Amino acid sequence: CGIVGAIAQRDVAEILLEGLRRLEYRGYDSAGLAVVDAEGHMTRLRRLGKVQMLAQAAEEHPLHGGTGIAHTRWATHGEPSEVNAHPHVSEHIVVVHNGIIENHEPLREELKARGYTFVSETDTEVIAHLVNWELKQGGTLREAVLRAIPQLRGAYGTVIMDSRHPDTLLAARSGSPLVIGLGMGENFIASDQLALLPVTRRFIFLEEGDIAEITRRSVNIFDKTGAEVKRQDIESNLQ
Amino acid sequence: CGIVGAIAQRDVAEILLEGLRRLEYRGYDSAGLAVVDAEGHMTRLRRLGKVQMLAQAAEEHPLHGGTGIAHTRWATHGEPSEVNAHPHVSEHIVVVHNGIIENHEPLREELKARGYTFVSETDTEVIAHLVNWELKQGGTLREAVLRAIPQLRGAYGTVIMDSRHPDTLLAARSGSPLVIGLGMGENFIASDQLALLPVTRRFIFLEEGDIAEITRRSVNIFDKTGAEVKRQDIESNL
Ligand SMILES: N[C@@H](CCC(=O)NO)C(=O)O
Ligand SMILES: N[C@@H](CCC(=O)NO)C(=O)O
Ligand code: NA
Ligand code: NA
Repeated sequence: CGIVGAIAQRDVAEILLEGLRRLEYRGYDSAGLAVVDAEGHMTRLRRLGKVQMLAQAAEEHPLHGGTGIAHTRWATHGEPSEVNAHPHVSEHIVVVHNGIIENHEPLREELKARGYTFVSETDTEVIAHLVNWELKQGGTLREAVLRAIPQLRGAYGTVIMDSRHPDTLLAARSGSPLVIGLGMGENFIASDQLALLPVTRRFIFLEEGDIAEITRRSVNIFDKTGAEVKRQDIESNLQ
Repeated sequence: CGIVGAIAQRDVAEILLEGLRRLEYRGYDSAGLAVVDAEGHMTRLRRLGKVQMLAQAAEEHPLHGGTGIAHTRWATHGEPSEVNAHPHVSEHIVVVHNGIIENHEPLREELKARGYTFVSETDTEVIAHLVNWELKQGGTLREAVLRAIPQLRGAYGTVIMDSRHPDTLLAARSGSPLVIGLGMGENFIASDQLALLPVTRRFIFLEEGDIAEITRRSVNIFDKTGAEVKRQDIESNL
């Protein structure tokens, strides 16, 4: 339901939690976040329940790290439970996802043959394992995600990270909104500009089919053929 | 002329440089910045000339540190020169200043008599040595500033840091504008909100006579008798 992600020099957990607070009004059954520090140490915290519960859990875990993604979930596939909450993982691959992967069944079956254990009942978990799978075939996270995305069917928005290389976030808009917020030496992404207003007012709205590679210093957006596309940033007048 | 300051977890040099760029339209002859990392290592860079010259020098010096102050100067006391540019230092005390300290002469002699060496011809440098002096007498940087400000006469604003304790900036508004920018786990200060728009839109204007102690997580504002005052934060997108 709500996605927020950030890639910064400063710790981003508090920014992710504030963004999720801003996305609650939409409604949801659970929420989670994962942050990775510069050494690739990932901390993931999820809760069945409200962001406030997640925030209270985070208070006893000071999550350090400048790369992170967070999500509030309105369950479609798999009952609300902590196991099914996002972020989902596949070793170092961590994903948050809005929407539905229509063809999750056949995909889940392939990945099971490839030796992947599904721990959740979500369609989402297929994204994580599949990117893990593609990445094993060689190349950067961007290249792996360019191969993964066309295999996915449905109306979805996803942000992916590799905890081993916390310097890049990949995001793909494919039926669900995502917008990039531009910072000074940091960048953010959310499913709604409203989440990011406390830290930036300058946005790039991704378009349908866009895949964005986001680092602290650059945003590069591509279509599914790997062609670079140019998207304009705009200043938001909202408060 | 322009002051920008920041206290953050992330490196702030680029934010300071961009704030100075946003203050150039006012005019100036020199500019400088100082940043301190968590271990109290201070890097100070100043240039006679344009902010671009400073930004170019900074690119060969990548300045690390989450606490910093920066300034564009329009010379009033002491000709434009790198020596007279701010920030000025007195060992670990680092200062930027807008305005004029009208009683700088009596204070300079007083601090010379007290053993300080003035390297610059500015009135500004007296602030740095005066705070350093008061701090020697004991107490926190806020307490020292509280004692120092009443000794100064003039229309001025200043932001002060102690590289030994990079977790706090002190600012005093005494006839020249200063505004605090509120961030998330970081805070900023500038002589003009225009400087800070890239990083925040929420501001607290300091009022005349206010002394603010700013950390990454809190802003505490006091008057000269040391009473805590409450100032309202405003959202302001220009
Ligand atoms: N299908 C995924 C995501 C549902 C969601 O939150 N959409 O906004 C799930 O059930 O977890
Ligand atoms: N009097 C100080 C600061 C002058 C000023 O405000 N310039 O804009 C000096 O001469 O350095
Ligand atoms: Na789609
Ligand atoms: Na004054």
